Amino acid sequence: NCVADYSVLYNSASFSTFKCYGVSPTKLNDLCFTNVYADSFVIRGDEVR
Amino acid sequence: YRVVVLSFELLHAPATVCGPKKSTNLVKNKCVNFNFNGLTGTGVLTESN
Amino acid sequence: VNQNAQALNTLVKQLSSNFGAISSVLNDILSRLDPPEAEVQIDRLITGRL
Repeated sequence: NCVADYSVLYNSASFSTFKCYGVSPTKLNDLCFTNVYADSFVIRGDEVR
Repeated sequence: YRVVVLSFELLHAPATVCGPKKSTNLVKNKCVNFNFNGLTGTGVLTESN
Repeated sequence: VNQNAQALNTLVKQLSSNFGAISSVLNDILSRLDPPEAEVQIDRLITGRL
């Protein structure tokens, strides 16, 4: 129940890795979804693979 | 390294989260290409029963 | 009569199968992905339909 603008997330250089797996980020601004889940944690870099 | 994962699920129910897109007015009885909450298509719209 | 109708029936049904892609509707693949992979999926779909 909000209006998400993913462009700002894409257009910021703070992120070392920004990788989508079922969509193309340039398209994310034109799709409608039911709800989204944000899962957060912190790990060692060598394991991001 | 801080990691966050977004895991939306897409187009199976009333959508809730989307769109910095402005809705235009509604027309009828012409072959038009339409978009309803990401449901994209082409055809002529009519009043239903 | 019967046979003909039945055969034609199943043809239309084969329009609602995956054949291994993400979806059976071209519009979703086109509006959801970017072309270098839309090609890879449309390939599977057209193979099955042929």
